Amino acid sequence: GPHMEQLEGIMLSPAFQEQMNALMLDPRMLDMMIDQNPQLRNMGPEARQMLRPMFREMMSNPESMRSMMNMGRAWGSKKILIVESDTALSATLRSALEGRGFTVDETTDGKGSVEQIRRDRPDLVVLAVDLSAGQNGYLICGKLKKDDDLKNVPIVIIGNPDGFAQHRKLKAHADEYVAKPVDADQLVERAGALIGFPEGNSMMIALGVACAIALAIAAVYF
Amino acid sequence: GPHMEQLEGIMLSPAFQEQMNALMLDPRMLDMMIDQNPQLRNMGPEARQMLRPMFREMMSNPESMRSMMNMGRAWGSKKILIVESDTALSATLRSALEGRGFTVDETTDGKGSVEQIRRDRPDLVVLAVDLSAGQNGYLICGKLKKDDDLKNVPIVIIGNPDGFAQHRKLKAHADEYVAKPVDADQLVERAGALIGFPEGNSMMIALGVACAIALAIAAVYF
Repeated sequence: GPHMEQLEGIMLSPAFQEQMNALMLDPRMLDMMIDQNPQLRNMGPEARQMLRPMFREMMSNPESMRSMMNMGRAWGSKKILIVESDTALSATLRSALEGRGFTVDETTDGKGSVEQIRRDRPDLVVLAVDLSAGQNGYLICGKLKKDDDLKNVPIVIIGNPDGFAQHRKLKAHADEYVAKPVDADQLVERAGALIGFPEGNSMMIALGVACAIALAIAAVYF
Repeated sequence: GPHMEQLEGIMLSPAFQEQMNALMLDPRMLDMMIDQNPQLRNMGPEARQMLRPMFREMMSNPESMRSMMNMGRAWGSKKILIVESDTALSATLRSALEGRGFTVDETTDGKGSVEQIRRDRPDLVVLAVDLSAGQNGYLICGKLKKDDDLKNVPIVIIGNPDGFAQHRKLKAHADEYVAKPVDADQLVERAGALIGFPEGNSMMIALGVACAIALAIAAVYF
């Protein structure tokens, strides 16, 4: 899933260690951030005094940070469904999205796509205009945007741009439009704009769990 | 500095809240992550029982996460010095780097750039081959890579690629070479590969502070 190697690199880089050293050298900074949180502001002076020792221990072995980054990577996986009858293009787009950290499913079957989306509930749909067996990405897109359960699912249409402007003005329109021939990396960036990029989503979950842990300990012990 | 707007978007997104809901629904997963950390494994059942309540409180108002992300943004700035005599090019590259979140300084004075780097200790140097007053980026790069204090400062040379191959084989070589005319955006990503991207660095600091806080509280109370 998410590609955290560079982020793991940062955690071990000299610069990260020096920057955290600097940030915690004057405790006014951290005391202020701590005191912004009503639930943490009663943290006593003994605990604040252990902030620098605990960071030093943390950097000699940052299992705490690595533990939570791993949790986030595991739950920060977002899923993209590609509805595209051009198998070769669908496979190329899947590997690029997978190469960015996304989980990707694929289907040739325009007619079954709407109910498949309902069943599997992907985080984003890449939907080609020109599909097999007389199905059409514009038609499929109109069905999804008319459905109250599925209308908030982001759809990126890929296809001949001839019809984009007119389809965009419809009340049931796609969330984005990407012209064919599609350059996979551009598509990757558009998916990351609509939903998260996997590494940022993983760090957000890692931080959320770390905060929840600190708040739960505080709640019981202050 | 760092541009957190997408990251702040994620934290307020419905998907992030649902993913966090799912993650804490079965506490086996969270218990395992907690128990990986010797300093946290003795967290009592009362505190573990407050994990979902505190998370719910977190999502009603995520001041904890916001205050840590803001701390990280404030200390996640990394500084790039551009040594380039072409003022128009230096300005364009600076604004592209600043647009991605880096702090950027500029100079046309190659003669004094070595000592300026020593004084200011930037995290990365963009160094043009062709400079004014008979200075040369290859020569400057050789001075820096022979200096024990500054030889670990990453240098991205920009210029005529004619001399890249030969300079690369020298013992005092640059860390990266980018041909002129420079595509600013790819220069940006080369800087992000050598040092962090600012948003990832900021999230790393935010997670580090969160973990240090949780570990210090735990150290004092269990």
